[PDB]
Amino acid sequence: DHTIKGFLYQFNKTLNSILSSTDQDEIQIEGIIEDIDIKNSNITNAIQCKYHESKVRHNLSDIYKPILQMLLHFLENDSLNIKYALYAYFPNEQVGVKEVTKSQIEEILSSSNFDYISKYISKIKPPKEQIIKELLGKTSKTTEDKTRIKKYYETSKLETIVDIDKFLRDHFVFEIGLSYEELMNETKNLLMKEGFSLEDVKDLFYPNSIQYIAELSILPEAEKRISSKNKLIDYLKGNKKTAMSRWTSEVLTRKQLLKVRKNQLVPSLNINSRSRYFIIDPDTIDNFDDEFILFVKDYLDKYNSKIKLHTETPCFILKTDVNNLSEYHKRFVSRNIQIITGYIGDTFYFKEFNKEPKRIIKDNWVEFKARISCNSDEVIKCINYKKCDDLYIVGGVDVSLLDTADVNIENLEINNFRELKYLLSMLKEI
Amino acid sequence: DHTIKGFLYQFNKTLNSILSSTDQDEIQIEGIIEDIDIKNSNITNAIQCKYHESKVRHNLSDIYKPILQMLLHFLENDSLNIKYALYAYFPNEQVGVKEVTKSQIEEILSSSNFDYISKYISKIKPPKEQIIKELLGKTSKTTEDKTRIKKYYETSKLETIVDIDKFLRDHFVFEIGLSYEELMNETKNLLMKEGFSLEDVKDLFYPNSIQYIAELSILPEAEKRISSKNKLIDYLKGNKKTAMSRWTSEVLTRKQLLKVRKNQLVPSLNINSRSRYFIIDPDTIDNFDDEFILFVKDYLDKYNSKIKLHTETPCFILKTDVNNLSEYHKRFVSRNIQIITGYIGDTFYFKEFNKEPKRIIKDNWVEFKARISCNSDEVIKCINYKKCDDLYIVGGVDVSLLDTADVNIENLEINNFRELKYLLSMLKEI
Repeated sequence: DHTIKGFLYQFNKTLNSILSSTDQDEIQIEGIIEDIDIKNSNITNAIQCKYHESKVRHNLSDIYKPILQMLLHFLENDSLNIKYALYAYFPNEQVGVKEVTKSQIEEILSSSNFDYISKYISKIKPPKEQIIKELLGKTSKTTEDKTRIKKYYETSKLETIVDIDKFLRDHFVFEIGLSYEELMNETKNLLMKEGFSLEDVKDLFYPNSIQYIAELSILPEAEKRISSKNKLIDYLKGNKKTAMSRWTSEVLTRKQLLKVRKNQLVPSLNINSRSRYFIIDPDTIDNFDDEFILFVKDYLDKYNSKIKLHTETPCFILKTDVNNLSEYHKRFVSRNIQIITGYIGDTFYFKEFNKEPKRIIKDNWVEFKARISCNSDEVIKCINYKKCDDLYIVGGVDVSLLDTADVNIENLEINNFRELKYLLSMLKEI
Repeated sequence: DHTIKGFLYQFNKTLNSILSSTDQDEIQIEGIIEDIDIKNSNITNAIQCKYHESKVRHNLSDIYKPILQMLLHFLENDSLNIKYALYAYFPNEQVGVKEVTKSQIEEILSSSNFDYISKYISKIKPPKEQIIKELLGKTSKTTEDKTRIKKYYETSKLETIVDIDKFLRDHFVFEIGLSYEELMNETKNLLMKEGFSLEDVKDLFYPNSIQYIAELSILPEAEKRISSKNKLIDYLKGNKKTAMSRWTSEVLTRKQLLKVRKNQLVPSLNINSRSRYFIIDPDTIDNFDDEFILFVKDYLDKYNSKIKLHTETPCFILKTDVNNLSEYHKRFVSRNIQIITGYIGDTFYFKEFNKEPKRIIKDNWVEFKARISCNSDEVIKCINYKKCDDLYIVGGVDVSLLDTADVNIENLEINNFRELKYLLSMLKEI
């Protein structure tokens, strides 16, 4: 997890450098010199990223290898105007530029690790003995050779070819980096400064930029790893524009199809005396439990509100169990809506489900306004006994046991209650 | 770049496992056992991700460390029903399950590397010499001790406690993984299988999922690293919905949004006998004190004028104190408008606020035309006792104390009474 967090921190630092850089700056992600290679008109900036969240206090030995690497690179590229930067984070170190003295650099050159001595210190400090040079030139080194080289470099005083003073003064800078959360927040704020909203940065821009940095990092070709602020901005803007256009066109086509379906269905919904049955699968409608009561209330308010004109009681059949039906009955009763389920406890009764409600026109009273039950065999037998005029199917419920001869079937392809209300002409526009 | 590519391959494999798993499977990103820990009802699946794009052919030494660590974990957890999987990619190896023989496993245990011998082989093959045991138990080991241990393990034949046959037969499986591009394409195809379009996956879903995996990978707490297919799907759907809503907004001007809201609100406002409640914060409406009386008078003229047809009394709940309510009551009485507040001095009365107005149709008389009070706890209890049909909120007033089950909540975003009148269909044009 630590290595993943360090790589994410390096990617965030690269993104921050890209955002903070000008339009004339070419930045090579995972560059040849260091992790971040920022190439200006005349100065090339190389940044090495390290993560040390688990270290209480910064120590010189923690940065032996990167400092030796940059020293060797400066020795091999002294004629090039390359500025080396070390970006390492330490929780207990103040954020800012930290000076490294020549004595500290000399202490790095006196490290006892054999790997550093053989890789960087040997080239920085050439051995004055030909035997040591031959030992260092061997591709494969035995343990005795390693011990001999380590002892020779620990005991012998060797001059430094690399100009330590000039390197430290001009081509070196050490900065204590921010925390991963702070760096991410700063990068997001920089993304916000480019005209992007905070929500847009959080949802789309930041993950897209992180993925772009990760994809460019793994490219073996270094030329393909060269990026710039303008390219990233254009990529993000194009992605956002394409997403907006797609999400508009799909909705436009969906609205056209739904309007066609609504005009198909509207002739039969204007007749005041039709028996309409609905078979609904709760798993195909978003937020069914929270919105089913209000949908039935609105349907009753529109199609079952006039006591003298509306004579047929609607029916709703749900793909659910009896306990959910009892809970829905509780919620309907709490809202002063009279329904009938046909279930007393866990037993179904034929004579209860199929009874016609009693009406008192003077008192504006109907015994019950709707039938709500489950798709059990007895309920389907009840439906088959008293055939309906219009049979609406929502969610592709298996109606294989229904007798559909001479029954108008209307399959509805919806995914939310707003669309269902729009199709049944209970809304003017979605 | 190779390490970053391997980490991205591991992330893609984790995402593929999450997408291919069922809703009952718990998957731990960067799990305790291996990189991917899939916990089923009875079997725990551990997957180790290895990337070897730079290796021409697969060698047994390339999988020494993961196999040794896996064998040690099995030895320490033999009683647990954990299935261990090794997911390593090789460009020239056919994709599929590759069998590892017992002879190959024995060859792994005979490796000459000191690190493997000291870490895993020592526990798998305990040394029969107490001196070797003491040397292995040392926190710091000298070069002489390392050489002695290496020679002892190279020369001595030690029995294996781990049941190699049972491990290979039941708890071991080695699979040659797909390439990084192929794995990414398969993951994207799985994302499309969830109902997402290819463009949506490419632009939003895949980078968001990769960022989510990376963020969960760096969490030090193992429990917080547990994810599931349903959680990822819900997170992606929520991000898509938020982006869709935000980008659909901010394009139309203020008037177009107000017209859309008006057309949404009209159908409920067109019914003659609905109980409508308003909750208003005066601080978010300009010139509230001067214009509140006129707004209520217009609302009563529009929606509470017909004595025979309008049978429900509007309720206006304000965010003020009792003294302001008394001043408003004075101003209402001065204009021949009958309202009730439920307050007699500084004491609220439950029966004085829930009573129904009396009507004399012959005299065109209604006892009171509106209820106006403050948002105190007793008042909130009174509204909760008698639920309404439409609940309009103007100003983002806190409605936590309201029981908002099976009620139509309609938030209205205005800044003056003109917009409120326009939304409530009492003005033709602003």
